[PDB]
Amino acid sequence: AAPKNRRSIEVNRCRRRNPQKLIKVKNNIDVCPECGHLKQKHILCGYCYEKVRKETAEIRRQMGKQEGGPFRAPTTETVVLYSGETPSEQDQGKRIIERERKRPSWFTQN
Amino acid sequence: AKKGFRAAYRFQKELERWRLLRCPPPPVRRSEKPNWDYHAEIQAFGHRLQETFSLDLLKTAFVNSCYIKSEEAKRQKLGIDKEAALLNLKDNQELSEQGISFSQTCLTQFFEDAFPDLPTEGVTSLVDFLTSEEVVCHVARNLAVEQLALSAEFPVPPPVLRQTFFAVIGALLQSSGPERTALFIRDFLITQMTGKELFEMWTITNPMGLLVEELKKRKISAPESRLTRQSGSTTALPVYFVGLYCDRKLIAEGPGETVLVAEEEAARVALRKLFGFTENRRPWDYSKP
Amino acid sequence: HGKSVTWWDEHLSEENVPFVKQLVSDENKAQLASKLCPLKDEPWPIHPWEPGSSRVGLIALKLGMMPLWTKDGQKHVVTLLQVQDCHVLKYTPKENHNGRMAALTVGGKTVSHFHKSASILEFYQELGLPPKQ
Amino acid sequence: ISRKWEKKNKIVYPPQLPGEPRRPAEIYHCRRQIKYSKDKMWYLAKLIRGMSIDQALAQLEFSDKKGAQIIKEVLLEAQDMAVRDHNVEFRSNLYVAESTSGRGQYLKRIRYHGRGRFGIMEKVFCHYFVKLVEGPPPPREAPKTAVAHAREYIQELRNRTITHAL
Amino acid sequence: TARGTASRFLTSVLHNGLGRYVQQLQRLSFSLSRDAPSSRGAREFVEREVTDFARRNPGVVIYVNPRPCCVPRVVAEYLNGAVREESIHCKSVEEIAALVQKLADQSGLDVIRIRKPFHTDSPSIQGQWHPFTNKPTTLGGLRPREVQ
Amino acid sequence: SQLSPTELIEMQNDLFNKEKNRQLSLTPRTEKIEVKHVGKTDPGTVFVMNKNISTPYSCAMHLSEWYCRKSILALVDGQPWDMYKPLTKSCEIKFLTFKDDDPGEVNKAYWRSCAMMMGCVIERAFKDEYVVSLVRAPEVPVIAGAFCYDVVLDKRLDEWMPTKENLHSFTKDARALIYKDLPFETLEVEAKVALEIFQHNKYKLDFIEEKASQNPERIVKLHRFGDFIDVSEGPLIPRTSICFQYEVSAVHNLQTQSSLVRRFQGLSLPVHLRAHFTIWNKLLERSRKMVTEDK
Amino acid sequence: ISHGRVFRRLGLGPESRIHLLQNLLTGLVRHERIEASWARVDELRGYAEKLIDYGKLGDTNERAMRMADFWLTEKDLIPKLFQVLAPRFQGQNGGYTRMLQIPNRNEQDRAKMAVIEYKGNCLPPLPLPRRDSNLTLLNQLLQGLRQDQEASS
Amino acid sequence: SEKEFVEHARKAGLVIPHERLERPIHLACTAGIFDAYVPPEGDARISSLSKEGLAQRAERLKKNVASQLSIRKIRESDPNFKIKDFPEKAKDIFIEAHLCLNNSDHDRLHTLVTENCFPDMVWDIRYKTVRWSFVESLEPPQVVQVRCSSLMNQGNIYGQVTVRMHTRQTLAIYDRFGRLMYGQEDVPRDVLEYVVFEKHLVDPYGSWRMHGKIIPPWAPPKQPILKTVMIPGPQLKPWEEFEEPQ
Ligand SMILES: [Mg+2]
Ligand SMILES: [Mg+2]
Ligand SMILES: [Mg+2]
Ligand SMILES: [Mg+2]
Ligand SMILES: [Zn+2]
Repeated sequence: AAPKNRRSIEVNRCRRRNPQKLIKVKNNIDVCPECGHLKQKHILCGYCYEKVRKETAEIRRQMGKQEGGPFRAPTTETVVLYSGETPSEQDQGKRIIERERKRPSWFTQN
Repeated sequence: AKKGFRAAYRFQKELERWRLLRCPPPPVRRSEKPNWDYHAEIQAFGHRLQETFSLDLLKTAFVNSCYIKSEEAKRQKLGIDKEAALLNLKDNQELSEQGISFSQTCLTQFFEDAFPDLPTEGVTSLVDFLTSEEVVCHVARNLAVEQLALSAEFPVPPPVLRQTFFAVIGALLQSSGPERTALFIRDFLITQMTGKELFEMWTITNPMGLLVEELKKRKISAPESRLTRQSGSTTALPVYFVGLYCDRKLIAEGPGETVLVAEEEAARVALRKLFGFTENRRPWDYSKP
Repeated sequence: HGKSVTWWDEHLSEENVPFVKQLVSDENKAQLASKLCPLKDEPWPIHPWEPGSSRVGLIALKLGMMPLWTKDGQKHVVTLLQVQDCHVLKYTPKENHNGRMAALTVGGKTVSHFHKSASILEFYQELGLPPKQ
Repeated sequence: ISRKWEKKNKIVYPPQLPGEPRRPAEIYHCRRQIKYSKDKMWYLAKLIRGMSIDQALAQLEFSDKKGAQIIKEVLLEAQDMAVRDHNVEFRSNLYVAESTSGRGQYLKRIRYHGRGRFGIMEKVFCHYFVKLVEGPPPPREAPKTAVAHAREYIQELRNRTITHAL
Repeated sequence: TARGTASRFLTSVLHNGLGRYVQQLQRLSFSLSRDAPSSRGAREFVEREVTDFARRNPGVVIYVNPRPCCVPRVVAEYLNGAVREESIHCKSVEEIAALVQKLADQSGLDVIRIRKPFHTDSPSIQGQWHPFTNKPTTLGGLRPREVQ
Repeated sequence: SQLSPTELIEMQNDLFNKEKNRQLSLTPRTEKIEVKHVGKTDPGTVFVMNKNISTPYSCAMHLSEWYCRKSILALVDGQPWDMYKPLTKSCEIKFLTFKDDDPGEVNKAYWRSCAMMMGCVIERAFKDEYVVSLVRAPEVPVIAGAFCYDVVLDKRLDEWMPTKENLHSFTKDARALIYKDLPFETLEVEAKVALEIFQHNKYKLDFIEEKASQNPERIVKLHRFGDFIDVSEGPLIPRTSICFQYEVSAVHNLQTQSSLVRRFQGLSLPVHLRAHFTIWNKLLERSRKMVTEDK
Repeated sequence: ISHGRVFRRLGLGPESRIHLLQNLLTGLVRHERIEASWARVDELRGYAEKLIDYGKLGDTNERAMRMADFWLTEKDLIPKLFQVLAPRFQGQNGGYTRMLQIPNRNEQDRAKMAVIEYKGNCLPPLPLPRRDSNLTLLNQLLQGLRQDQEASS
Repeated sequence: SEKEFVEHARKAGLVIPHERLERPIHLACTAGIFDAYVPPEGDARISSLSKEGLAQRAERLKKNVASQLSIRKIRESDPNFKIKDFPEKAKDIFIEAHLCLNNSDHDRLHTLVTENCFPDMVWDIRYKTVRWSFVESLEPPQVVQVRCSSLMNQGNIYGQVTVRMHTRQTLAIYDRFGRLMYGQEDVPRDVLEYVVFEKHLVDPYGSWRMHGKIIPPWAPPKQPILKTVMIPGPQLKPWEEFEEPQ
């Protein structure tokens, strides 16, 4: 089926400037109390989650150096440490990852 | 390319038109434009109004304070010697004062004679109106007074123009008798009163009170507001006709949206009958006694 | 002013959420058991039965279905309708509604306060019931 | 091509006589020949009209359109231009005066069909214009109250004249 | 066309002809070429007629400029502020004379559709019809079903 | 002294304007103070500001509208500052929010502001014939279910306590006050020219006398919005618009030997924290009970 | 008509769906935190919760072993399930998993993204949403009500 | 169906065509100022004393070897040259150049000032309005020193004359929207500037020009700006933690 006549510009403006085709304004945006960037309220902060992601990657790299190959994964729990730290009695008997950076402010000792 | 001058030139005209449409040029004196002879202009003014002026007196009448002070700015900034010939200019102050005084007197007499029942406050209001900034500027600018006037700031702010108009009146009062000038005033001022109301120019805010006072003066007692005609009271657009009665005779009547508005109207109407400012009233006399 | 969206929970601490829940549920129990005694409060005058009369109805909750048998041997299937919390809410007189019969507005089962609207919550507030679905 | 919008920032005004109201700043800025479509761009550019600049940045930040990030970059550029080059305190004090999409110059390509027919295809480009003005955002107009409509209607009935009447 | 263009009511400038009549045309400016043939009529007009015209109308100032132009124009200018341009290019003496007369007798108001042929302030002497003007009044002024 | 209600307003405002223009004249120039930002968020940020002109609100505006809307109070060094109070010397600034971890400072401020609003609403809600003396705004903790204002009324008015109609009128007027958005303005004054503002209210003059007594330099802290002026302890919130839900809850007559004093209790919440209809009703029920802490 | 259908359709068919969840699970048990399509992560979460309850059943249970055999793909992980994960969940019945929405993917397909995690793992903690503190104005107004529910009892 | 865009503009510095220049770049001026006179630290308190300042200035001028060596090179290369006339001409050059900045006339400004100065005084100010007036000269212009640069390549000599001058000036800079930016038009503010002049000698057309403007290390802080200004802290990527110096 082929259009019988050209649609006029008035008609077409009516179709595409219609309220329903307009981008709708998001009212759930707020500021992250931590870094002061923007985030939606139901979603993690992009920025902070990036810090966490980088650190996670580094930890995983260095716990890839402790595993000589693909299929060796520890049969014990592991704990991650930073400059100027020592394994507690509760935390000994576990795989130890030693990282160079000082322990990050958001990351607690646990 | 197309070979010819013609279309190119003709288009240069369009270019200029658009240029003038998007940026309008600030208004320029008729004197600073290409065809001007000040003298011939002045003579033509006089002839076209069917009046006879002393050219000295008129040329004087179109001179203003501001033009002289600006001329002294140009005199003092270039180091020129003007003072004798420039301060010989004899401004229009005097002429304008005689003009306004005489015009107010004249007008006042005209009205006082035509409307015997107009209170003094009223006739004052009227003369005030026909001598107003608005009216006089309108008439002056339509007689090419703004054209001839010598002033700084070309749009020639309204006080300067009132000054200049009545300057011309005074110049006429010297040039010819009070009779001639009375005719000129009744022709170019009183005619602005055509079509106008009373309370259009009077502006009084409490018609009822004024009516009661005027009826005390006439020895009639108590106008009683009595509702005459009405349509819809419950509507968003009611109409009331309130009559005003004095000893059960009906003196005057008026329409309105609200009974209050209408009562006030009946007051204005009554007033207008008493004062003889009316629609049916004899139109003004323009004649040669 | 760009005023942001908000829900009931948003600003409460982990401490105050159980508290608010307790608050609401407890006042629901109170309110429901208070109107539990209709006849001793201020009952509207009871009238005898006229021939062309019609009763109020109910708002029930479809449970499931069940078989049931009759003494003649036949099998039937039946629908269980449980009445949960059912109250008459307002009364519109005969001349204000159909000009023929009066109207009683009946509520269904109880729902949460937080997800209704200011208007409706006001309507129940002045009543003293919890909101009906 | 025509580049005008740029030159709008090179205009110099005459100094302000004291006692006159202070003139609000205006910053024109644009990005030419974006690989977005003109229309898809229009929706975005429309969205942020009349918003305070921070509000617009927040809105764009979370949109998924490819154009969202372009526009956002242009807005940051314009903001920094406004504080650096023109003289504006309070970089938060701008609102979006004008936002719009013009069309760019299109490339032309073949689109193959079947039975050896072809369509002719256009790689699309577009322009994004913005104009920022210094101040709070002008108030959004409330719809007419019943009172307003009633006044207008009444005024209309009162403008009536006896027609062809004299 | 009438929906196409602007319009105005019938008026006079400054209530002309009420108190006294004032010829509204103020000045008249001719531009012509001594040499060019296009201006031929306009030259003859300046020779014979202009002079007499100037006596017949004392109130209008007439500026004649010989200059090197190809298209002789006459610029009428009015008390109204209104400026009306015309081309006397390639016309007789007779034609120009008639034209200058039209210019002399015009008001200077804009020439457009005039909505109606008459203009009256206070058309209404002795009343203006309203729905009640012809209706009889009743006793007590009661409405149709009103009881007292 | 024979004076109308509007004349008092006029005198007080003109005195306030005189004083403010005196403080303005005290600073000869445009002096540049360097503010630093100690906030958790955008560290190392430095604002270069006009001394006794620039305010911590005008400071936020260099950051983003986000601070502007979210920031109620401004901690300068260790002290709370009102958002529109002009910075004096060079210093360090941190911004304070309702949803912040130790909001207590802000909370106090908020309470105070609301109290003051009510005060205004009360003073102008009574007939000219009577005499309304505002006393003070007793500082309650916020765990106490409301905020309150002390007011003494004309002796012939001593018998009546208000009806839900009247209370709802107070509330309507407070909301009328919120609708039009008035900044809270602050000024530091010497007691000498402070007492001349208040005059006719005795209790006010006493309060000013004590308040100035505990401070070596005889400094009194003034706040004003619109045409209303009052003395108060500590800073206030920046705008009137900050309040969303507002109520004048109930009044309670409490009497000394030497006076009969009515205590007006009300309850409110800011747009940021606004509470659901049900929650609000419960808080409103608790706000009806008499709240006593004067010490 | 979709009424009461608990499982969403993914992949090339029902089987492909199972193998998708297989890889996701294996990834989760190895790295203990992963991020994927919000829908797929949601789908997975069930299986990731039940696997721990098969781990609790012990090494010796045969069913649990061929279950962990099928689901955990790299066989090396099967011990870690039994000898690390399953032990560190003992007290808690169901609390094993945390699932949060991450911002939409930065790639042009702009997907809806989730992070999923086993609780008590050794990693930098996710920036979880915190509830408001108790010192906050509204909560302080509620504490009043509470202390008067104590005083009146 | 195949057409592409053109015009991606680029600036490539490349030394090879820069060397192959057949007419090597001709300079009217040299960018630097050879020897910068460093003035007395109490020069504010000796200015209110007439015959202290005049004495020490004229003294330091006559006493210096380098000074009169260069003055000899200029006198010998350029006859009818006088040091006692020159601060007059220099003070005139000043007044005309800045009154050129008012009017924004660049042509005359290229006769007066040097190639090193012009970028500086014109650049920033071109979209703004300047109103600058000369009211008083408190202490008559003093000639501090003279220097010459001998280029063995060109045999070209550039006479450089440092005139210290104390002045009364009114400066107002308006923003491109016409709203005031820098300073009042009513304040006759007092300035102290050390103004270097330059002239090419071997050049037959021999213009005396304004080369540079030297500011002393102790110079009074310039009057404050009108608007408030913000200086941002270091922009941080996500994983980079902030570090605060004391
Ligand atoms: Mg083929
Ligand atoms: Mg086609
Ligand atoms: Mg196509
Ligand atoms: Mg699929
Ligand atoms: Zn964050």
